[PDB]
Amino acid sequence: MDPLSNFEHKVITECVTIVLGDAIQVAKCYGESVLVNAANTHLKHGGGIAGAINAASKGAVQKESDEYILAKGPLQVGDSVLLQGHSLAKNILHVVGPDARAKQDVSLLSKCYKAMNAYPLVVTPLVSAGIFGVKPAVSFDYLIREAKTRVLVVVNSQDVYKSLTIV
Repeated sequence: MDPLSNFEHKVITECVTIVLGDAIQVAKCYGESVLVNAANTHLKHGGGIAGAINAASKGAVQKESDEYILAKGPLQVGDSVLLQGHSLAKNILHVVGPDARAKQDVSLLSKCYKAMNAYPLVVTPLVSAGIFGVKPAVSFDYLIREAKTRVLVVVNSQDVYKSLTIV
């Protein structure tokens, strides 16, 4: 009854566990989980995990996001918005991390990860660690500092995973 028994993972803190692999697969194991999307300010889900999440939803996520943006406007960096889960999770929390390419303020990851503490179980990538160019270890440091809820942080790369788990 413990989905983690079928995943390569390491318990990091009493709140945080890091899991190797596919965040969408992990989230599907937990009906009550909130899945974080690593989003941009306009919720344009064109690549990375956002693209994977929209693909998994057969476009439903992008349709919802399009409506959201016209109704409420774009997000600011560091903001997040809770939207529908689309059968991937209970809800999807679209979180906008800082983009180091744009020289945005990396300490806005504190805001990002604090937003996840609203939910009792969160499945998340490391925010800002792909195309946004924040080193995985820095994003992980912020998560571990800020977490106050059950978080499964999921990393697709075995090499990132090893870098974070081997001490």
